[PDB]
Amino acid sequence: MTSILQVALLALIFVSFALVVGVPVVFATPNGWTDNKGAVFSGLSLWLLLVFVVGILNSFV
Amino acid sequence: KLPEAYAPFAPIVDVLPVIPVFFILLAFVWQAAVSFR
Amino acid sequence: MLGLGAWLLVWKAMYFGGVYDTWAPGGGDVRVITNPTTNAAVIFGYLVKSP
Amino acid sequence: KATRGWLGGQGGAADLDKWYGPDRKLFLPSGLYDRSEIPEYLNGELAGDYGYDPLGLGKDPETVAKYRENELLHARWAMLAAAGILIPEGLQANGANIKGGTWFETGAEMLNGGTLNYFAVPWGIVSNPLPLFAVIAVEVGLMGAVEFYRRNGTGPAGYSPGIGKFDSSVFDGLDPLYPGGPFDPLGLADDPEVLQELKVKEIKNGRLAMVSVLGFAVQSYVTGEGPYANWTKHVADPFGYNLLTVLGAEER
Amino acid sequence: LVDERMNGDGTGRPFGVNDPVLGWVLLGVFGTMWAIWFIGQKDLGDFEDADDGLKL
Amino acid sequence: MLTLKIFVYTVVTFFVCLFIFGFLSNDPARNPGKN
Amino acid sequence: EFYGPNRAKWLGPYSENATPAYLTGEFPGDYGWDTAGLSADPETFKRYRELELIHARWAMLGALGCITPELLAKSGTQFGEAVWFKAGAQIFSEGGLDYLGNPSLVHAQNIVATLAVQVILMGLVEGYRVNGGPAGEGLDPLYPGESFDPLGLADDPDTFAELKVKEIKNGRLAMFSMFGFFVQAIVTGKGPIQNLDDHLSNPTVNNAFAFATKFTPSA
Amino acid sequence: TPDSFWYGPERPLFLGAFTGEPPSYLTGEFPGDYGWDTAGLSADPETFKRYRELELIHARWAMLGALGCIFPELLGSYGVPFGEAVWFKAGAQIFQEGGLDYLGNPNLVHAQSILAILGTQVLLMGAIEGYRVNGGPLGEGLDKLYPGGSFDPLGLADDPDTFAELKVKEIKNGRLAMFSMFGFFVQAIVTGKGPLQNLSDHLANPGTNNAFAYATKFTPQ
Ligand code: CHL
Ligand code: CHL
Ligand SMILES: CCCCCCCCCCCCCCCCCC(=O)OC[C@H](CO[C@@H]1O[C@H](CO[C@H]2O[C@H](CO)[C@H](O)[C@H](O)[C@H]2O)[C@H](O)[C@H](O)[C@H]1O)OC(=O)CCCCCCCCCCCCCCCCC
Ligand code: CLA
Ligand SMILES: CC1=C[C@H](O)CC(C)(C)[C@H]1/C=C/C(C)=C/C=C/C(C)=C/C=C/C=C(C)/C=C/C=C(C)/C=C/C1=C(C)C[C@H](O)CC1(C)C
Ligand SMILES: CC1=C(/C=C/C(C)=C/C=C/C(C)=C/C=C/C=C(C)/C=C/C=C(C)/C=C/C2=C(C)CCCC2(C)C)C(C)(C)CCC1
Ligand SMILES: CCCCCCCCCCCCO[C@H]1O[C@H](CO)[C@@H](O[C@H]2O[C@H](CO)[C@@H](O)[C@H](O)[C@H]2O)[C@H](O)[C@H]1O
Repeated sequence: MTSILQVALLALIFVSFALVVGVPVVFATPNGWTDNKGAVFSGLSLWLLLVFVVGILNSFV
Repeated sequence: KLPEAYAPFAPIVDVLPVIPVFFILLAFVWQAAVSFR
Repeated sequence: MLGLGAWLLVWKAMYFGGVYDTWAPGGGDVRVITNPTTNAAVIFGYLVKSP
Repeated sequence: KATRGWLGGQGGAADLDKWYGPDRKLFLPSGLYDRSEIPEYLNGELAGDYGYDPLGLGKDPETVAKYRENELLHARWAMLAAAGILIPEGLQANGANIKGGTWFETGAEMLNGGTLNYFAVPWGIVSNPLPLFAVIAVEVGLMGAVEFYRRNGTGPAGYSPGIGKFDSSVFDGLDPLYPGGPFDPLGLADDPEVLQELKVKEIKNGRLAMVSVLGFAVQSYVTGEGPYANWTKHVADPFGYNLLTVLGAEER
Repeated sequence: LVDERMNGDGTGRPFGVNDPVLGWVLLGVFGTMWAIWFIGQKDLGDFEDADDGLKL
Repeated sequence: MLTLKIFVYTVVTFFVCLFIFGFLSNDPARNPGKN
Repeated sequence: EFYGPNRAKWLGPYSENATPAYLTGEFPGDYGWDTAGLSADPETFKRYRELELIHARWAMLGALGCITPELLAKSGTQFGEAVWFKAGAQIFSEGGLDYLGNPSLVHAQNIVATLAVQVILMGLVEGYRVNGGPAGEGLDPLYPGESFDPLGLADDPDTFAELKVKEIKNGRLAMFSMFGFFVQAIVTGKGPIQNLDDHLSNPTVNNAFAFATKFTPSA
Repeated sequence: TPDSFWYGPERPLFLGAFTGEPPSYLTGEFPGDYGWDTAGLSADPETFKRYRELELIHARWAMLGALGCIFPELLGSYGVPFGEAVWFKAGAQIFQEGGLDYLGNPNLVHAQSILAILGTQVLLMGAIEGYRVNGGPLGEGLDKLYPGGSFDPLGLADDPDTFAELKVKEIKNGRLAMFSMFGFFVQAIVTGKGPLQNLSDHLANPGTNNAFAYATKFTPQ
């Protein structure tokens, strides 16, 4: 299946754009990494999940 | 070309090599934002 | 890490499909390098050779 | 007991400050998981405590200790399982006459003709003339007592099960999960601080085997081969024999 | 043939030696001057402990 | 020609070994700046 | 008996003036045999008892391991090379060194690998025997018994002193038999069980005097 | 004993850390004391003096011997026309037709009679081996092992800190050369070639030209 791979890869681009902007903002704000810790962990664990989804979906094409 | 399950993403790929030129420019923006301290 | 990285090239040439040999008989293609040259007079002969 | 160093000087249990207390290793490093976000019931009192409970399944140190009853048995069975799955497949693939060393078809290999072959390495190989009816009969009997010997707490008085002491008595005040009296023929439990460090090695070897036997069952269901066959074929051809070459194999 | 050559223009000899006396020139002159440096090493400082270089 | 080659290899290796063992003979301490 | 002055001797009854003074009978195997006087210094006599017992414990492992590959070959186990002075060369064989007969077993091919593994492993456990290691630190240099007597046989020190004599007398026989095996291989050229089988076949002719003219210098 | 790192109680020993306490008579006093007397052969402190003055003479002959066995085969590989460049065949040069030529040169020494060589050697060695025992022209009352004087013309034994250091270098160079000269003996008996030929044969293929090539060589029958 091809179309769910392209949706999952578009989603990988938006999540990566959320990390390329957001993660340096969360880091270098004062006391921002303690407050926004679980957001970035949910962002990284989604980003890492989306990479292994697209790689497994590439096997089905 | 790319594999055809990824060829719609080929517009993003043409922008990807020039990105480390923007990383040396970002060090000048960050130092301009702290006024070159 | 550089030593184990240099064994990645040896494992890929000896075991993991081989590498491209342009001097292969029959034209250049991918050749598993079954007999790599471990002779120290040949290996360290390049290093002391003139440039 | 006096424990000179394995290679050089003084050895034994150097520091248990990596495994117990506030200072100890965790499941995330200290810039991602500080010492205030550890749950209050996970303290440095159990071996292998990394502060790992994101799904709140632990409640208090008495519920954690009764799941520790479940964790350490699941550890010690999966460790015997992990050696019992790789080794007979490894011997059969290298030349032993096991006929069923692959783990997921050993049961159907011995159905009506019987005679599941057994390899007493290195003493050669022996046929096993026990029918499948007896294997169902002996196992439920011989191990239903042992799982009752851990409930009732009272072993048989006579010591005949491969004992290094021959102390024909019962011992009932022993620690659950750690009956170190008759179950230490080699000893290795006299110094309680190196015993507290060996039970860190016991649960980590256990948690490594529980993940691996889970890895056995999944990758045998997917690939259709045993884990020794998955191991020697991924080492033979890594990029061409992966998870990702196995999935989607029906198209080319 | 017509003249006399040394015949080592593209032969790839180790350090460009083809008479074995040339290798003993290399080891003799290195060995003579290693030995002068070694005997004269008592005037260079005994940098024996660990923090004993030109460091920063 | 071989007499010339032996002579040049004595000469060149004399000066190369002056170079190498000169920097091994405590060059970084030959500064005027004290520490 | 076996200790004190009123013990067994190396000449038996004709040994009352034969034994020296320092061989009292407080060490096992002391039948009073120091005819060349090598062990007169008690510091060296301490060293030679360590040299004797470690030689005894390597010869007992030797004399059992130079025999059981040749018995099982008479029972039908194929080894490649079952005779002990040919069993080293079977690692250069075409299938390597299978342990009894199974290629599912050790299946060693590289002699430099199994030697370098041995130098690392034996270099540690012979070092553990000297200074101490994981099984003990300050025990007897010849009789550790903490981890090396798991079955409790180093109890009752009266009968434990008997076990030291049973150790060395089994051990001295094995050393006398390993000196056998070496010479009965150089002279004969066949295995020691093969040396046993033809002396049991014909004791008259199949002895060591049938090979007495082997080492004659004929020039 | 000084604080010379090779002497006294905290000295390097022959099993490193696994050696334990050395024997009580090996107090770190004399050079090359790695505490290796496991046979107890030198427990007597008078035999231990004899074995010290027997080790070092063996060491000084084997250091000359190991240099003396490599050097005619090293030059023999480089075109010097020796009769036999190999060391264990170098005796038979007296038995060939032209005799024994030093450096393969016919108008150097040109020995023809082996009985003249041995008759000269017994007279000359017997004079100087006895000088090593007592007296002599180059020194009369000196040390038995380290006489100095005429046998230290460069003065390299003046500083006793340096002299106790160089005695450690002498015995370790000597024990290495005795252990290597024993290698010359065994690997000429076993292989049959020169030690520089055994080296270059090993360097051409170390996997096959090791000592296990000749492991079945002395097999009976
Ligand atoms: C901690 C590791 C360590 C180990 C294991 C050793 C071990 C040894 N050191 Mg020591 N050292 C070590 C640390 C250090 N040493 C030294 C300094 C020295 C010196 C100066 C010397 C030693 C020597 C020795 C040897 C002394 C006893 C002996 O000969 O063994 C006897 C037993 C063996 C050699 C085993 C045999 C090896 C092999 C497996 C057998 C091969 C089998 C053949 C195929 C059989 C032959 C077939 C037949 C038919 C011919 C031994 C190999 C001495 C030496 O080299 O003598 C040889 C020596 O002179 N060591 C230093 C610097 C302080 C160390 C630093 O830590
Ligand atoms: C350092 C002492 C010394 C040693 C080790 C040798 C060794 C040898 N000489 Mg020799 N020589 C020595 C001194 C002298 N030689 C000679 C004159 C000759 C002649 C004319 C000939 C020899 C030959 C030989 C070789 C016989 C071949 C052989 O037996 O193979 C087996 C042995 C080995 C391969 C080496 C093993 C050496 C040895 C067994 C161990 C060394 C320890 C000794 C037991 C110590 C003995 C020395 C004593 C006397 C102090 C043998 C390697 C013959 C030859 O070259 O044949 C090819 C020969 O024709 N020698 C003179 C002048 C008189 C010597 C003066 O001291
Ligand atoms: C075709 C072939 C072409 C030729 C081959 C080409 C390739 C060659 C590459 C070979 C590798 C070269 C690497 C050399 C590294 C040298 C580094 C160094 O600066 O090395 C420095 C060290 C210094 O060592 C230490 O030096 C110290 C100096 O002490 C002195 O000073 C001390 C206080 O400082 C004390 O006072 C003490 O008493 C006093 O002696 C101590 O003595 C220590 O014991 C000692 O370990 O040297 C050492 O470790 C040993 C150094 C290595 C050995 C050098 C051998 C040289 C050649 C010998 C053969 C010559 C042949 C002559 C032929 C004649 C006939 C023609
Ligand atoms: C050269 C690289 C390098 C080095 C020396 C360090 C060193 C350290 N890091 Mg940093 N880190 C690195 C790379 C590196 N890191 C990278 C690439 C990442 C992104 C994943 C991080 C993310 C990271 C975090 C988020 C934290 C640290 C922390 C730490 C500290 C120790 C805890 C630890 O093991 O890290 C944890 C990292 C891992 C467990 C990753 C697994 C590494 C294992 C060893 C496998 C390695 C595989 C292989 C050998 C390397 C890749 C091969 C090839 C691709 C090059 C230590 C100072 C902690 C710290 O400073 O606390 C205050 C901390 O909180 N690191
Ligand atoms: C310590 C100890 C301790 C414990 O306790 C006990 C024990 C073990 C017993 C001990 C040990 C010991 C040992 C090791 C020994 C060894 C030795 C040696 C080897 C020597 C050599 C030794 C050796 C030597 C001298 C040698 C020498 C040599 C020489 C001179 C040579 C000569 C020559 C030459 C030039 C050349 C020609 O062409 C020939 C010839 C003629 C040949
Ligand atoms: C992979 C990918 C991605 C990522 C990307 C990235 C990583 C990016 C980055 C980017 C960047 C990182 C950018 C940057 C930029 C910067 C800039 C653009 C700047 C400029 C500047 C200028 C122009 C100016 C300068 C100056 C100053 C200010 C001072 C000095 C002087 C001057 C004037 C020069 C994403 C997610 C999308 C997804 C898809 C794919
Ligand atoms: C910073 C870290 C960076 C690490 C990056 C590592 C990148 C390595 C890139 C190599 C990937 C090549 O992998 C590739 O190998 C084989 C060659 O086609 C393929 O596998 C298969 O393909 C071909 C036929 O289908 C055959 O010639 C191969 O024998 C077969 O194994 C794999 O399907 C493919 O995945």
